[PDB]
Amino acid sequence: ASVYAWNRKRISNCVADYSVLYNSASFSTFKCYGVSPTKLNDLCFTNVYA
Amino acid sequence: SALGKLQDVVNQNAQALNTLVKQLSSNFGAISSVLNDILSRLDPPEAEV
Amino acid sequence: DSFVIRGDEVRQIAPGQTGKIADYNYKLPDDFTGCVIAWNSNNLDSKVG
Repeated sequence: ASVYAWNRKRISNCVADYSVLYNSASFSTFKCYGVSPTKLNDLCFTNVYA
Repeated sequence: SALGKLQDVVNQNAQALNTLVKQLSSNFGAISSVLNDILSRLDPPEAEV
Repeated sequence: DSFVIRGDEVRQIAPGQTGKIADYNYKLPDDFTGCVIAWNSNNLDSKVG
């Protein structure tokens, strides 16, 4: 979608492995704020928006 | 109230300890007052700060 | 220490980083005291095909 019409997807009831995404050179930018991108697999989340 | 001079002393010490305990809830500028929540979320370069 | 990687992986050569290169190829300590230098070697280390 266009940047002014940014799309939002709710993510819940699913396990995800953000380690294969940080280890991917396909992503030109991977920057996290308030939580380290490395230590992600231990964290447990209650509401995820994309 | 006849023994207030001693009861107040007891209260003062209890109050001091309660204040000290309450001091554990303060952030002091940190992202969280809970040390375990910082340790589980940040890499050393930021967790140490 | 000298080696060759590709540009998208240069972000892994830093203290406290994780990834294919940082975890399985070349790991820098958290207390690393030194320098990291990198330059584009396309004219030397790239081959057609």
